[PDB]
Amino acid sequence: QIVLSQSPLSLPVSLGDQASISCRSSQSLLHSNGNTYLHWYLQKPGQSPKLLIYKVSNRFSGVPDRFSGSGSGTDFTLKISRVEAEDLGVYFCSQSTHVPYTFGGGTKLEIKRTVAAPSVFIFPPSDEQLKSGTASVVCLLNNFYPREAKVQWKVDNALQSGNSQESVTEQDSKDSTYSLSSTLTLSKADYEKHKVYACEVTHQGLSSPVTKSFNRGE
Amino acid sequence: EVKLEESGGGLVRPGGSRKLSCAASGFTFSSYGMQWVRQAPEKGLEWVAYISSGSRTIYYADTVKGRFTISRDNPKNTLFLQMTSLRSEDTAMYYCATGYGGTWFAYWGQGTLVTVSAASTKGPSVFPLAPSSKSTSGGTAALGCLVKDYFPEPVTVSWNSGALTSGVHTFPAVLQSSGLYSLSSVVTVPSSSLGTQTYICNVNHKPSNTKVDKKVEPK
Amino acid sequence: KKPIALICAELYKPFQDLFAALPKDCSEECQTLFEDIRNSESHASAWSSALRIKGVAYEGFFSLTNSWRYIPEDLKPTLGMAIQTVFPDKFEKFLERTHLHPEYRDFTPDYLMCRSIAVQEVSSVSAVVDRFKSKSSEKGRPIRQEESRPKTESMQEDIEVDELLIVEVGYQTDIEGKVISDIEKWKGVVNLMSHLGIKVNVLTCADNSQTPRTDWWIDEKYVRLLLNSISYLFKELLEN
Ligand SMILES: [Mn+2]
Ligand SMILES: [Mn+2]
Repeated sequence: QIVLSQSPLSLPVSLGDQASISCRSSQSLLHSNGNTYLHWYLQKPGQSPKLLIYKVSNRFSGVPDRFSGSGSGTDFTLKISRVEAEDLGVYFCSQSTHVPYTFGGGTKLEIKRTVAAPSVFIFPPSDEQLKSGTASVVCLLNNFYPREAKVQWKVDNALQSGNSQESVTEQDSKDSTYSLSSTLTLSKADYEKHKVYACEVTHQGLSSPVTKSFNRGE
Repeated sequence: EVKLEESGGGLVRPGGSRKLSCAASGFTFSSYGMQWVRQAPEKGLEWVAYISSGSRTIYYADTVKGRFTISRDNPKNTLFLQMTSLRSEDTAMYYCATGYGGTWFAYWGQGTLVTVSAASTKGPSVFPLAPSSKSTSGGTAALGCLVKDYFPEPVTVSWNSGALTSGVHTFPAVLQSSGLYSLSSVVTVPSSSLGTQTYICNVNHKPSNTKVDKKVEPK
Repeated sequence: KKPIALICAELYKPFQDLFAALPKDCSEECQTLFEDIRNSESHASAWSSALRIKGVAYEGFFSLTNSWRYIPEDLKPTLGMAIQTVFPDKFEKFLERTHLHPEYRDFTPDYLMCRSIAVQEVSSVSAVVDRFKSKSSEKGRPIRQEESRPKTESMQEDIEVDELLIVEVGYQTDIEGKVISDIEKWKGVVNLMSHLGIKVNVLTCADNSQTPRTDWWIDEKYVRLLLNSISYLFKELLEN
């Protein structure tokens, strides 16, 4: 199969700056008919993909003229001359010269904004869930930038593993921050054998790692 | 205006079968090749199949060969994907698309979600994430709902019947090892409004026809 | 017992029916050939002439059935001629790549058409391919079929390319052997066409006298004409 290799995997860019995304093909995309079937798409969060550029450099009708494409053979580039907030999303190249048609892995365009440390909040399990025999503890990192964050659970100062899951929002369309939830799930029996529940957060906007904790009884 | 409208998605047991349709309008359907593309949750795009205008040329991704059949009915402006021997890896949003003049994907439908799983349809349990001093920062308090153990996807979460939208973060669901899904929804509000404003998270899970209204209060 | 000339006399009407129905140039060739049989001295001479009538007539009825022009062997284009006039910008590379197989340039199929010595024009290559694949799938008739394909290239909808259709036909007892040998002979040039980026389809098929009359590659009326004429002639030459 033709392998399409996109770089970078994610592209932070300030509003108004140019973005450049590269697509490298494992073999020539020049078709024997003379055309080169390399195309560019944008998928905005929660929407279906949209065609931007077809056959290397043809802007699809109605696409903003800030988008353009260039290249030949195995080396292709999509340029956004002046990034706007609407350009947030995942950019894909794809080729239809050869069967199977194939896609690049995607380049996430991220809107650059000033650093924002997370607000860190913790939620003990509700009594209603405890009545059912399970205890979920939720740690919330709200409205932070950039995306890189480390979140770990400690229970009576013992590090947890294998019992927590984390979820991250897409970059917010208005303020360009992320939010993240980390959920620790214990049995009710296990939850009542311990006192201190603690979420430890590392983020570059903080002067040092922040531990948010509560005591089960209080 | 060109429009492609998929239907037929839903829940299928592994090994089962499902037929998708795509109704095309706004152009002369019978003159153009049509395509299916899919996208597994949180993953990239993967091409599925191509069918020429006169159905003479058909191509398939290698992962669907022998299991999927693409076809069309030009007088009825309809494209089909018959899916068989489905596996959990076929769980995805299925899009029909056309180049309207080429093999690129110029027009896309809104997609239809196919979930392949033996898990049983189940409404969520909804638990409050109550505001407290551990969830307060300055004049701001966070609160939320934990939406636990539902199946299949989607669930929709609103706050105060949609009136409260500022500061709402509804997290993407995580597929648990149990086979069920879970997510939380949080919102930050003025801490001054606690005890005067009622906060209700509205959880709608159409696949199970369950709707839950959970009021979230200080503890 | 019967002299060869007397054998031709009794078959006067069947062979007149045959000549009346074949295309002009095809009919004259079969008529000349028939007179060679009538005047033949040796049994070998008569047999060889009859063989050629069998092939030439069948190809005349194949042309009529498909509304294609019948082309005498002498006027039939070679592959080389097809590449030179249909794909002139690739003829040089065609020559270079046939250095080790120069016989490829001289391959002369029964029909050498291109999409709309001269290469004939056909409105749709894929329609012809489909017709063959349908009858093969419906009456179990052996065919072989191959299409050039550069690497793993997809067909495309935004541009048209020139293409060739190469067809081999025949009337002989070993139908499976005929189509197997034809496709093997052309597999080399198909591979070459793939490397030149030239789109070609090759099709081969065959009929014999045991084929059900409704199932041939020629109209059933033409089947009765051949059976009543050349086929009976072969039976009479053998007995006598
Ligand atoms: Mn011949
Ligand atoms: Mn022949």
